[PDB]
Amino acid sequence: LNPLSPDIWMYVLLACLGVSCVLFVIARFSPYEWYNPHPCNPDSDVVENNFTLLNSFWFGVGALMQQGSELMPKALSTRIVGGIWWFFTLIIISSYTANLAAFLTVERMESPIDSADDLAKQTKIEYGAVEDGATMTFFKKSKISTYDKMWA
Amino acid sequence: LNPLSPDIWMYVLLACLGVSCVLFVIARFSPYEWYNPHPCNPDSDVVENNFTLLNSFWFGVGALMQQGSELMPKALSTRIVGGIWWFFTLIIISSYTANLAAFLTVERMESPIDSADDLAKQTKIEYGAVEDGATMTFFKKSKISTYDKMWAFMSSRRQSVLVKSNEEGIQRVLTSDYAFLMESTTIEFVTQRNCNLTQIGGLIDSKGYGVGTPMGSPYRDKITIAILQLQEEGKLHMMKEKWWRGNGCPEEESKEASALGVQNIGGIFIVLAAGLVLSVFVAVGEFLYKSKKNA
Amino acid sequence: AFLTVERMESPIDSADDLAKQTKIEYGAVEDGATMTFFKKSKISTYDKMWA
Amino acid sequence: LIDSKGYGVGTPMGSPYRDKITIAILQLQEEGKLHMMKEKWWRGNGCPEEE
Amino acid sequence: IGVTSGIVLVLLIISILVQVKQPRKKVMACKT
Ligand SMILES: CCCCCCCC/C=C/CCCCCCCC(=O)O[C@@H](COC(=O)CCCCCCCCCCCCCCC)COP(=O)([O-])OCC[N+](C)(C)C
Ligand SMILES: CCCCCCCC/C=C\CCCCCCCC(=O)O[C@@H](COC(=O)CCCCCCCCCCCCCCC)COP(=O)([O-])OCC[N+](C)(C)C
Ligand SMILES: CCCCCCCC/C=C\CCCCCCCC(=O)O[C@@H](COC(=O)CCCCCCCCCCCCCCC)COP(=O)([O-])OCC[N+](C)(C)C
Ligand SMILES: CCCCCCCC/C=C\CCCCCCCC(=O)O[C@@H](COC(=O)CCCCCCCCCCCCCCC)COP(=O)([O-])OCC[N+](C)(C)C
Ligand SMILES: CCCCCCCC/C=C\CCCCCCCC(=O)O[C@@H](COC(=O)CCCCCCCCCCCCCCC)COP(=O)([O-])OCC[N+](C)(C)C
Ligand SMILES: *[C@@H]1O[C@H](CO)[C@@H](O[C@@H]2O[C@H](CO)[C@@H](O[C@@H]3O[C@H](CO)[C@@H](O)[C@H](O[C@@H]4O[C@H](CO)[C@@H](O)[C@H](O)[C@@H]4O)[C@@H]3O)[C@H](O)[C@H]2NC(C)=O)[C@H](O)[C@H]1NC(C)=O
Ligand SMILES: *[C@@H]1O[C@H](CO)[C@@H](O[C@@H]2O[C@H](CO)[C@@H](O)[C@H](O)[C@H]2NC(C)=O)[C@H](O)[C@H]1NC(C)=O
Repeated sequence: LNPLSPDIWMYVLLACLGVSCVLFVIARFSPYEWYNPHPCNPDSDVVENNFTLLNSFWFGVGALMQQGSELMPKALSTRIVGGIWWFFTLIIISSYTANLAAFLTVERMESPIDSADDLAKQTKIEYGAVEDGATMTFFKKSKISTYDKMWA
Repeated sequence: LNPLSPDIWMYVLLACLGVSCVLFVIARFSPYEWYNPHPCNPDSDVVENNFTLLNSFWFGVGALMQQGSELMPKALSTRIVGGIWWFFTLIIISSYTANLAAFLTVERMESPIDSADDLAKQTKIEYGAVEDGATMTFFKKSKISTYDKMWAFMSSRRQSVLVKSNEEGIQRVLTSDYAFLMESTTIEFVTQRNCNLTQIGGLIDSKGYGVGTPMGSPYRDKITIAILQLQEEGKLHMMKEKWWRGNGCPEEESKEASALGVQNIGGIFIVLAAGLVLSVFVAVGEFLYKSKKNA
Repeated sequence: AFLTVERMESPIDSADDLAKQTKIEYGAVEDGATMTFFKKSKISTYDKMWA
Repeated sequence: LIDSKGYGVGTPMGSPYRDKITIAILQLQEEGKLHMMKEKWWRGNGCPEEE
Repeated sequence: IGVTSGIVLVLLIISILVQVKQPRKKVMACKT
């Protein structure tokens, strides 16, 4: 859960219940989603919708998880909802994959400090020596190009 | 929208309306897409296509967003359209994911300004100089085609972009938005001992220091020979890299990618909300157009 | 991996960035004032550039 | 700039014209003539490259 | 966080309000 901020994991799930409720209302408000599920025999007042509230979450979660569902809306007011929630979905998964491919290569590029030269550049990790000892006396006396910087 | 150029975001959307119009025409021109949607009872001249213009955009957008649709063409002339638009789609998403996985692992940042000429056009970034100093006296005296324009700014906004001292000018770049102009041997002292500042541009004027002597002193020629001896042996580069060395700042701290918040993405939530508001206007637009047919 | 090795690379920007390159080779006018400097120099990198 | 040299109007050993040219060069250097001269001859053909 | 949790919880009750009240089987071909 690290490649996305906890603000974003809530805002996706709040939009997942959000667009699911809008797509349910906007399909009942639209006349084009009302049709017959019985195309074999002719009309006998069998005009029927397909969007339950249970199906609208199944379109919300089912499109978020890149799998798809069986609804596939057919009104222009509902396809714009599906056309935006799909474009919402790609730029989450392709941002989750790209950021997780940035966490795993930064903690693979890193190497621990392995020498005095690798410690000659660090300022987070600070040096140390026994004061007025034989160890501190060396760096005070030294002239070789790095140990002066370590004495600096 | 950064991992793809704005040329490419237009060329995808122009091809999204382009292939959608071609797949609509090429399905009506083909005989194989004409069949019966009623396979239970036999034929009663019920030969019917499936591709509307509304469905062809829904196949164009529906395949671009890696989700798929319900059309699934069945003529060889239409499947070659679907077979290429699918291969068009993978090398966009796998190029968008791969480039966004290159922006988030390698930050290569650039300052807006690079010279005085690039600063000669900026009005958001304001200049600065020590008032009644040797730096301000140059731009008052200058005539070279840009520095007069740089003095046209500072003479207008006096007591706004004319600082009182060097210490205030450092504390104004560090806090506010400011582009302070000063000597080049102090900038190489401040930047080495304050790791969040930088030097943009090059040497504008060309001054020089020097061991002062009285008027007609014998020591002028003997120091000039002595300075040139030290300058070629390398002592005046050993001295300058002893005192302008500073604390030795860091130049590599690529952190872990500092997880995507609302500041990075969140314009996606704007175009999410803009799509749902637009869908309501289409809904009430088609609620009345159907009743107008019924009226 | 192709698009980030393109971003991790930097062009050479100094003598210190040229002090490590072996693909890009140096050059100087022989018996000139430029070559005479690196023969005479002692500052920690230019000796390596003279090496 | 790696080294730091400098040009100069040469005079004989103990010439009277050394002090009068030094005052004259510093006068031209502050009025801006030695930036008008250098941007007249090192201006070149005015390349386009930027891209 | 709070306004968006208020807007969605409004729309969550309205969606249940449509689900219960609409007969949705063969009735109201053009309504709601
Ligand atoms: C149906 C409609 C289709 C339309 C085609 C697609 C649309 C074409 C694209 C159009 C826009 C891109 C080009 C315009 C560039 C102008 C720049 C600009 O002002 O952008 C502004 C935002 O921009 C938006 O808010 C965009 C919102 C449009 C929503 C599109 C939904 C329709 C998709 C339906 C899906 C079809 C479903 C299937 C259908 C069968 C900038 O924002 P700002 O606030 O200024 O922030 C800057 C602040 N700053 C300056 C301090 C830094
Ligand atoms: C109908 C129902 C819908 C539900 C949706 C809810 C969405 C989610 C909303 C909120 C998620 C809740 C946040 C978790 C907070 C608890 C923190 C915790 O203690 O960790 C717990 C994790 O265990 C879990 O919490 C896993 C629960 C998964 C969510 C439920 C399934 C979603 C179904 C969706 C189906 C779609 C329906 C499709 C409809 C067509 C246990 O941790 P621990 O091991 O005991 O402690 C060890 C600590 N240590 C590891 C740090 C050392
Ligand atoms: C990988 C996924 C697969 C590909 C999907 C491609 C699909 C189309 C995708 C994008 C097409 C839109 C044109 C984008 C051109 C770039 C504009 C820009 O630079 O920023 C703009 C953002 O402001 C906006 O315009 C917001 C628009 C976001 C995309 C909305 C498309 C509708 C959904 C599509 C659904 C139907 C598709 C259409 C068919 C009907 C301007 O704002 P700014 O802040 O002022 O910019 C300055 C910041 N900068 C300096 C750094 C730049
Ligand atoms: C029918 C639908 C109605 C709405 C119900 C939603 C349904 C559920 C879907 C999503 C709900 C959950 C996610 C929230 C969606 C976006 C809000 C958000 O968090 O973004 C920003 C807050 O935005 C602001 O409130 C302040 C700035 C306003 C920008 C434009 C508002 C237009 C919103 C649409 C109005 C119509 C648009 C035009 C129509 C043609 C977060 O930004 P920030 O953290 O504050 O820091 C950056 C500040 N900055 C932005 C200044 C740089
Ligand atoms: C203020 C500014 C905001 C914008 C103003 C709008 C905001 C709202 C204001 C007012 C409402 C206006 C909304 C438009 C009409 C919607 C109603 C409708 O579609 O029904 C009909 C209108 O038939 C037509 O006139 C043709 C248009 C629809 C087909 C084209 C879809 C492809 C769009 C590509 C998208 C990208 C286009 C290119 C983008 C660059 C279509 O009918 P049908 O279902 O197809 O066939 C069945 C009919 N039958 C049963 C009798 C046989
Ligand atoms: C990332 O880069 C940003 C670009 O500059 C930078 O943004 C600026 O940050 C500074 C502080 O870090 C902002 O200064 C603030 O200015 C407001 C103005 O109302 C002040 O309230 C306050 O300045 C105060 O000034 C006092 C002296 O008068 C001083 O004693 C106080 O301590 C206090 O500093 C703020 O500091 C400045 O506005 C920002 N520029 C903008 C928004 O354009 C970010 O800091 C930088 N971030 C990091 C982590 O480096
Ligand atoms: C350069 O300036 C930045 C911005 O002020 C400093 O970074 C942080 O500054 C805030 C001040 O609001 C401190 O609270 C943080 O602790 C600083 N982050 C650190 C120290 O990691 C930055 O420290 C400055 N660089 C210096 C002083 O060398």
